[PDB]
Amino acid sequence: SKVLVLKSSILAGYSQSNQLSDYFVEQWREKHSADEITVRDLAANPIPVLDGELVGALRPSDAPLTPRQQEALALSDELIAELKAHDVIVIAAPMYNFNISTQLKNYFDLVARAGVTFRYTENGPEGLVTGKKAIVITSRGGIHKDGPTDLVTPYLSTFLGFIGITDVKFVFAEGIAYGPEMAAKAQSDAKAAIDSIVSA
Amino acid sequence: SKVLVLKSSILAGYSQSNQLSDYFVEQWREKHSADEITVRDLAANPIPVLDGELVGALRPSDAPLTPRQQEALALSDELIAELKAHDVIVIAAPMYNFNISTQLKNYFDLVARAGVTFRYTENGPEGLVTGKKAIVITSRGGIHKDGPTDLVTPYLSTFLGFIGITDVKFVFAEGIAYGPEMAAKAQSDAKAAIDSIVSA
Ligand SMILES: Cc1cc2nc3c(=O)[nH]c(=O)nc-3n(C[C@H](O)[C@H](O)[C@H](O)COP(=O)(O)O)c2cc1C
Ligand SMILES: Cc1cc2nc3c(=O)[nH]c(=O)nc-3n(C[C@H](O)[C@H](O)[C@H](O)COP(=O)(O)O)c2cc1C
Repeated sequence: SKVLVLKSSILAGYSQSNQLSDYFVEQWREKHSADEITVRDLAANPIPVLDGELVGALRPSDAPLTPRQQEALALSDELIAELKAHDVIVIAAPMYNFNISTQLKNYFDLVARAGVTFRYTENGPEGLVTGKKAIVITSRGGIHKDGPTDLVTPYLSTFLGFIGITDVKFVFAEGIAYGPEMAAKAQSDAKAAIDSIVSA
Repeated sequence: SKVLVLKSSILAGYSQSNQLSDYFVEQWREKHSADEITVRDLAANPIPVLDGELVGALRPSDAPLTPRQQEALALSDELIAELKAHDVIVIAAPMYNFNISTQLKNYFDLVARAGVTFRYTENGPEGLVTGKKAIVITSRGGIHKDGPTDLVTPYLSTFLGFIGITDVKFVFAEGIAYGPEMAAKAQSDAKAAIDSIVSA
């Protein structure tokens, strides 16, 4: 198949989720070497903030668009085509201030578009990005998993399910802020979880 | 007292949460006319995205800061001083793509700072923005309240509680996307909720 890797950390080479994404990539190339892999780093190639002007680019219109709107529309179309073009979608979602990173959020805000990645319907909202497996690699400083301060995990499930990606496996790298021994254990635990997704 | 109003809609004068924030303001001036009121529109006066460079401004250091870091630090300090300087904090939090707006998020990402608005401690993390009443005015297109697709409400409670704002009252303006009759009912329901916060 084709694997999409989205990175969203603001910590570059020091990023725990990026080191895990990279590992994922190495393991996929090893086991499934026909497959092509695309990596988009939403920190190194930043998506603009959704503001009052750019939101108009995302609505179906025959009104003229400002230069920024045109650019934001073309960038929207490129992100969505890329997303639809891949089978396995890997999303690094570090938690910052109990949310995902703004770098990832801006990608979602350009990707969620009525009549393109979802559509309204007699029988509720329906997702149009179909037939995908998503793996979410989520790194955190503290320990949040299965608890009430983990809003990141239910939100990703909600947003991805919305646009049609309902097959999502979460990999967790938690306790990073406790120091290098805990960071190393997180990496080792998370790497075993990846190993079994890849070898399934 | 002193009332802080934060607006975060990208829809300007057409914004439901901004029309409610405005109403809040009129009612507070009416009942408590000694009080001063500050309004910061985080869409009209945008906070920058937290990236790899700006995050360094928010860590206590004696390393030289780049021009952007300096600017982001001064802007951080101005936002936090303002927040600490007010008694009642009103936050318009429209839901976009199951999250708050990026405009609000960027404010939070500059406001959440170790040793300034929170501090670590034997007995867990502890909030340093203390003694505040928060009112959150949250507008949505659909109907989410008390259900599993409402991640916005638990996240605001979590983030605000984290920095010490644990007294939070939510006002809801839902079903906006069903049209002007539902939008008008939402406004009327939300306005009664505000009336009883103000008159308490
Ligand atoms: C701006 C910022 C905010 C953070 N907020 C949280 C937080 O809400 N909860 C948490 O458990 N860790 C928090 N952390 C720690 C990160 O989740 C941890 O460093 C994680 O490894 C980040 O993923 P990454 O290294 O891929 O960037 C924060 C780190 C930064 C830089
Ligand atoms: C970019 C965008 C995304 C939206 N996503 C949601 C959504 O996730 N759920 C929802 O119920 N309504 C959604 N809406 C509808 C808004 O929540 C509704 O229009 C609300 O009134 C916005 O608050 P405001 O008018 O103050 O901007 C969205 C609107 C926009 C423009």
